[PDB]
Amino acid sequence: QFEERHLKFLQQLGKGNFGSVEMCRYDPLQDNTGEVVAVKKLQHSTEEHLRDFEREIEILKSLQHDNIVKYKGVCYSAGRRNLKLIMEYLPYGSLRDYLQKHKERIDHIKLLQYTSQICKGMEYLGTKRYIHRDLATRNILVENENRVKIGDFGLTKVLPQDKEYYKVKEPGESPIFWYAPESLTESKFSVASDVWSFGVVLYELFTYIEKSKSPPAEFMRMIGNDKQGQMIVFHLIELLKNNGRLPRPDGCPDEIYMIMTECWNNNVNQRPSFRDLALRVDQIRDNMA
Ligand SMILES: Cc1cnc(Nc2ccc(C(=O)NC3CCN(C)CC3)c(F)c2)nc1Nc1ccc(Cl)c(NS(=O)(=O)C(C)(C)C)c1
Repeated sequence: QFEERHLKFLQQLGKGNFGSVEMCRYDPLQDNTGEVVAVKKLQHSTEEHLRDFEREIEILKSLQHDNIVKYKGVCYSAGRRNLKLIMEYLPYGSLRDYLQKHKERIDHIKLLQYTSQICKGMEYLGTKRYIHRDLATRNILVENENRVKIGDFGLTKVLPQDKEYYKVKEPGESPIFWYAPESLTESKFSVASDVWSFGVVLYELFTYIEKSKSPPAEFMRMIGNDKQGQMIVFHLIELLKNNGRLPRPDGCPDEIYMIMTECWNNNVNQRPSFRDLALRVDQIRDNMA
C-alpha cells in the first residue's frame, strides 16, 4: 500500500532476528508533511524467511489492541521481493533503553502499570491462539510515559487447532535465558512458556536493566562463566531442573518476586494465566496507591 519511492530513510533503529527496523518518513507529497513510520525488512531474503515474514505480517495485521504495535501496511517495490512491513513509530524506543534511561524517575507503581499493559497484550495474543515466544523488554516499545506496546512478532507462531503447544527448532541462537525448560529440552512453546518468559520480563523490569543483573549475566554466574558452547544450554537445563532461579531484584517486594517464581514453575500446567497475572498486578498496584 506504500510506494517505496516515498519512503525516505531517516536512520536505523535496530537489527534483529535476520531483520532490521528503520525509522523512515512516508512523504508521497514531497513536502515534508508525511508521517514518520517504522519499516521492518529482512537482511538475507531467503524464501523460508520470506514466508515467515509474510506470516508475521498477517499476524500483526490481525491484531488490534492498545498494547500491540499498530500495523500500517506493506511495501513491495520490485516484483514481490524486498517486502517491507510498515508500522507506527513509537518515539521513546524499547522499554529496555527507556527504563534504563529513566530509572531514577520510574517507581514500582509505574513498573506495575507497564506490567499490567504487557499482561493484557499477552492475553489478547492468547485469545488469538498466538504464541509470542520472544517476550523481552528489548521487544517492548514505549509510546509515551503511560503506554507500552508489544512491538515485534518475528518469532510468533499460531497454535495448531488440535494442540496447545507448538514444537519449533530454529537454526540459530535463541534467547535461552528467557525460555521455559520445556522449550529448552523439547522445543515446546505454548501460552505457559510465554508466562515463564513474562516472569523473566518482570524480573528485567525490577532490575531496571542493571546490566550486571541481566538474566544472562545471573544465569552464567550461577552455572559458571567457564562454560561454553552447547554445555551452557545443558547446564542451564540442569539448573532449572534443580529449581535454580534468578534472584529477587534489589528492592523488589516479596509479592512481585512471588509472581515471578510462580511464573517460573517447572510444571507447565501450574503456571498462572495472564488474566490472573493482570488481576494480581492490578490489586498490588491499587494497594500501593
Ligand atoms: C516497530 C517500532 C516502532 N517504533 C520503534 N521506536 C524506536 C525509537 C528509537 C529507537 C532508538 O533510539 N534505538 C537506538 C539504537 C538501538 N538501541 C539499542 C539503542 C538506541 C529504537 F530502537 C526504536 N521501534 C520499533 N521497532 C524496533 C526498532 C528497533 C529495535 Cl532494536 C527493536 N527491537 S526488536 O527486538 O523487537 C527487533 C529488532 C527484533 C524488531 C524494535
